[PDB]
Amino acid sequence: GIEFYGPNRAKWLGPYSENATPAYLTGEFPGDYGWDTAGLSADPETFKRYRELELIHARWAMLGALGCITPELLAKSGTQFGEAVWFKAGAQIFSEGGLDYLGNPSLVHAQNIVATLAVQVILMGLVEGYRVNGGPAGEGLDPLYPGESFDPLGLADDPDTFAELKVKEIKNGRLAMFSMFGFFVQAIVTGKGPIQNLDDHLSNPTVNNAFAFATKFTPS
Amino acid sequence: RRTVKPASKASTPDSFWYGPERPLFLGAFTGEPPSYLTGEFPGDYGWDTAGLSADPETFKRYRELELIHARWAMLGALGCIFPELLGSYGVPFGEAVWFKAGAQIFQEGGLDYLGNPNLVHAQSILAILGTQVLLMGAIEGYRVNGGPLGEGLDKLYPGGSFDPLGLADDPDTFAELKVKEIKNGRLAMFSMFGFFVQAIVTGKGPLQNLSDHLANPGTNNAFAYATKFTPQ
Amino acid sequence: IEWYGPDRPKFLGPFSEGDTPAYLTGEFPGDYGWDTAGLSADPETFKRYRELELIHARWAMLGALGCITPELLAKNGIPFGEAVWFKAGAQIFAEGGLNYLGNENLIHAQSIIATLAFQVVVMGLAEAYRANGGPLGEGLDPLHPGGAFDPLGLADDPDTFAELKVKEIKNGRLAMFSMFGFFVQAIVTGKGPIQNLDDHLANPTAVNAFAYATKFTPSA
Ligand code: CHL
Ligand code: CHL
Ligand code: CLA
Ligand code: CLA
Ligand code: CLA
Ligand SMILES: CC1=C[C@H](O)CC(C)(C)[C@H]1/C=C/C(C)=C/C=C/C(C)=C/C=C/C=C(C)/C=C/C=C(C)/C=C/C1=C(C)C[C@H](O)CC1(C)C
Ligand SMILES: CC1=C[C@H](O)CC(C)(C)[C@H]1/C=C/C(C)=C/C=C/C(C)=C/C=C/C=C(C)/C=C/C=C(C)/C=C/C1=C(C)C[C@H](O)CC1(C)C
Ligand SMILES: CC1=C[C@H](O)CC(C)(C)[C@H]1/C=C/C(C)=C/C=C/C(C)=C/C=C/C=C(C)/C=C/C=C(C)/C=C/C1=C(C)C[C@H](O)CC1(C)C
Ligand SMILES: CC1=C[C@H](O)CC(C)(C)[C@H]1/C=C/C(C)=C/C=C/C(C)=C/C=C/C=C(C)/C=C/C=C(C)/C=C/C1=C(C)C[C@H](O)CC1(C)C
Repeated sequence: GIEFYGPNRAKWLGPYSENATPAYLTGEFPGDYGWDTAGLSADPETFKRYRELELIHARWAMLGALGCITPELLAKSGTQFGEAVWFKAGAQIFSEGGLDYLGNPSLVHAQNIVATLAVQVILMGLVEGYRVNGGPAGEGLDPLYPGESFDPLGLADDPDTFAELKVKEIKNGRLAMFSMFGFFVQAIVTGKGPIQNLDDHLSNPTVNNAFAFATKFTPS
Repeated sequence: RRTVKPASKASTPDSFWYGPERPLFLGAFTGEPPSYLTGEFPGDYGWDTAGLSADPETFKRYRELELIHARWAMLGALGCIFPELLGSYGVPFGEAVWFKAGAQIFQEGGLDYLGNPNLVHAQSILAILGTQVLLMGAIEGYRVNGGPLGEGLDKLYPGGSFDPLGLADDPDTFAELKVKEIKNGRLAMFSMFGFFVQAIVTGKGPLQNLSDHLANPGTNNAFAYATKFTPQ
Repeated sequence: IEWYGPDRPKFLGPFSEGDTPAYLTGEFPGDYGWDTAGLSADPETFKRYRELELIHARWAMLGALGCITPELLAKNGIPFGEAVWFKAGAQIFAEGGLNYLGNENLIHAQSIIATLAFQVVVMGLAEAYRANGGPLGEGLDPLHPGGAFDPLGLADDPDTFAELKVKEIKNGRLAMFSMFGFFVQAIVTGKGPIQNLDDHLANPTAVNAFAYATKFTPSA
């Protein structure tokens, strides 16, 4: 009996959410569980800007979640990675052979981080400005769901499929954002990769959990 | 030499930083700015991608915060650069670098202005703090609510005794100097954020950071301190 | 003294006639006219922020009392394996676990995982009931429900209600300020609040915060 829209949509506190919802959180936008306890989206325009921020953070966090897990899964699958862990995958530029992509010394073989950053900043500024106001791939489209070249497969030509895939997108993205915050905090706390953290939690679940690192940041 | 004719014919041929045809923060990639950033206020490049100032009164309070932070940050940039700059010339400060100059009050001979014992010669920390909080509260409440140097003046650009040389009598020059102020101040705020960050990661003075950079720019950049905050 | 209306006490005292926003009517408790950042221009964001303020206030009052009590009782003579508040959580990893008042047969908690499970389940239950009601209260105020939360009945008169509201929010702002102080000066000092007061009373001009001022300098 699931809706994901309208007044009787799924909400953030489940059955205890009928008086927990602001009047402006109409069941119009994907992922609207009624979670605005802080009232930060009371203005529809601030609400629109926050929805854009949420969706872009969601997509970037999904790409980043896949990019953190994949090298470690492949390194535990056997391929050579000079530094497989994600929070030192950036320090491969300062090694002797530079940042090899999949361990092959003749795939990319990057030696200078400043030129890497220059080409990244150039390309990224170009594409983010095109994302803002359009360009070669869409002069006048939606700021969030442009389509028309970002749908080479054509999944969302029906409004109902469009809506349900919107909800799926934003929810996989909230999941990935939560998991990326976890990556950050537990890399700082543990100092090991996410896959190795799961391996250690499966080794000894009652022992090697986050509480084993609880007295780590005490001033003393 | 010719006499320049009045602005009845020329009300706004110089309004380059205001109005709808104003520079924006992404140039031609900005599209059109939000409906509330219409180009009446200085430094309006249409940057509200978070919508935090969608309400007009919150936008006013944020303009106040931004301009006061900008002035304080300009003073702070000049005050962190000047003592170190003159300490590279032979003026014997206790600690010319800014994030160590506060502890000069714990020296043997106290905090000497320009490293001169016959100058201020402060020996206590909490007399400094008490005097400072007294006078700063007085003048910040004055900035808030009138005072000896102006009562019914503007909140951000009061003038009067704060425009002694009269550089804001011309409204065109005033509208241009406001943009100059806010831009120099945003630059100084960015540069004070840089001061903080590249003091934390480096621990040297900013002018010494520049000396190190121009010693070998390909080596002495911020990526040389990228692995310092690694977990364990 | 009024605490309400246009000529209420304000946060800059005599300096405060021209700074107050037009939306900060003297209607709500603790309204000293302090919105320099304009974060509560919208009445709905203002309501959500008032709820956040009052809940943070009550939680900070309970926490202030919970950090002061065990140390007082600790020098008062009572054994406290770890009396200091910012390591009172690490008692679970001791040999005898977390014993409440030093008695081995009061609580004797050995598992932090089950403690946290307990806590999450009924904190979620209670906070959802706080949001939208439940066994104590349906349709009451989100902030001052009363009924079952006034077994003594202090606030049946509107004037007593208003003055106790102001007293509540001000003791709560005091406790929030003191809790921020607890946090920052535990990180800076590494000792308890009561021991910090003892050291400040032992030597007020030497043992103050400025003695720990050069502690966080980078020096590299
Ligand atoms: C009726 C039971 C029920 C309860 C109690 C909750 C509770 C929650 N849901 Mg919800 N849900 C419930 C039913 C349902 N939810 C959902 C669907 C969702 C979604 C999609 C989401 C939620 C989210 C949330 C959270 C929002 C509030 C928050 O941020 O916590 C704030 C309070 C805490 C985080 C306290 C944590 C407890 C713990 C004691 C903290 C530990 C303390 C540390 C040791 C201190 C830190 C130390 C420092 C110094 C380093 C909250 C945990 C959101 C979420 O995941 O946010 C996290 C969210 O995105 N729910 C559905 C499907 C329709 C439900 C159906 O019944
Ligand atoms: C007329 C004199 C008068 C002055 C100057 C003030 C000033 C203040 N009152 Mg107010 N009051 C005054 C009269 C009255 N007040 C009140 C009732 C209240 C209340 C209930 C409250 C205030 C608060 C405040 C503060 C709000 C502004 C702020 O947040 O500071 C911002 C500026 C600072 C904090 C500067 C601090 C100075 C110091 C130099 C900082 C040290 C620098 C560090 C070394 C740098 C840090 C290093 C880093 C890197 C770690 C401010 C200190 C609020 C408060 O307590 O907030 C804190 C508050 O809740 N007042 C009453 C009763 C009606 C008054 C009657 O006359
Ligand atoms: C769904 C995402 C997700 C997943 C699968 C994991 C999984 C894991 N985390 Mg990570 N973590 C996450 C989110 C996640 N975390 C987030 C959002 C944060 C920030 C608060 C952290 C912060 C964090 C730290 C600091 C540490 C871990 C650690 C761990 C491992 C041990 C489990 C533990 O200590 O729990 C800790 C979990 C949290 C602190 C918060 C996550 C909240 C979960 C998803 C909801 C509760 C689900 C749970 C099964 C039901 C309640 C259990 C009950 C006892 C309360 C395990 C591999 C530890 C590790 O490396 O061990 C090897 C460790 O040191 N995590
Ligand atoms: C306009 C302000 C300004 C200026 C002039 C400088 C200047 C400098 N900084 Mg500082 N910095 C700034 C802002 C500024 N920074 C800000 C806002 C931050 C916080 C993000 C930092 C954080 C920072 C760190 C952590 C470090 C420096 C360092 C340096 C020095 C080496 C340059 C470097 O490593 O770049 C690093 C630059 C950044 C991290 C961000 C600033 C970006 C600039 C201002 C905009 C782009 C302009 C630039 C020329 C183009 C770069 C793109 C290029 C790849 C094509 C140099 C003296 C390093 C140093 O001391 O070396 C000896 C160092 O360790 N800075
Ligand atoms: C009302 C609440 C309260 C109380 C009673 C105390 C009391 C104390 N604090 Mg704590 N503190 C507080 C709030 C409070 N603090 C807050 C809000 C912060 C965060 C900014 C701190 C941060 C802090 C640190 C980092 C340290 C202390 C320390 C201390 C002790 C020495 C005093 C000192 O160095 O002052 C420092 C006070 C502050 C930094 C801010 C508090 C602002 C007060 C309440 C307002 C000014 C009142 C004052 C009497 C009048 C002005 C004095 C004039 C010289 C300017 C003393 C037991 C030191 C300690 O442990 O010594 C044993 C220490 O290292 N405190
Ligand atoms: C809703 C609500 C409600 C109420 O009202 C209020 C409040 C509470 C406020 C709210 C909440 C909010 C929240 C919670 C938020 C969160 C966020 C996040 C987490 C994000 C992330 C986010 C995240 C993200 C982006 C991520 C990203 C990622 C990436 C890029 C990655 C990258 C990378 C990788 C691959 C790895 C390698 O080696 C390198 C690098 C380079 C590193
Ligand atoms: C626009 C926008 C838009 C969208 O919508 C959203 C967003 C993005 C959010 C936004 C952004 C924002 C930003 C970026 C901000 C920033 C800020 C800063 C940086 C500040 C600084 C700021 C800064 C500042 C004040 C500074 C100041 C300074 C000072 C006082 C100084 C002092 C001093 C000195 C002299 C030195 C000595 O020896 C000591 C001391 C004592 C230390
Ligand atoms: C009102 C009035 C009135 C009457 O009528 C007239 C008069 C008297 C004239 C007036 C007054 C005025 C004034 C006082 C002014 C001031 C200004 C300033 C201080 C600025 C700054 C300004 C400032 C600024 C821009 C700043 C900037 C900064 C920067 C770039 C930085 C860079 C850097 C860094 C980061 C670090 C590294 O490693 C190095 C370097 C490379 C060094
Ligand atoms: C008004 C205004 C105005 C303008 O406009 C803007 C601005 C400036 C933004 C604003 C301001 C604001 C502020 C200042 C805020 C603050 C806050 C706080 C401080 C909080 C605390 C807060 C605090 C709190 C909650 C606290 C809590 C506590 C607790 C739970 C406790 C717990 C505990 C204890 C018992 C101890 C043991 O061992 C353990 C534990 C577990 C640890």
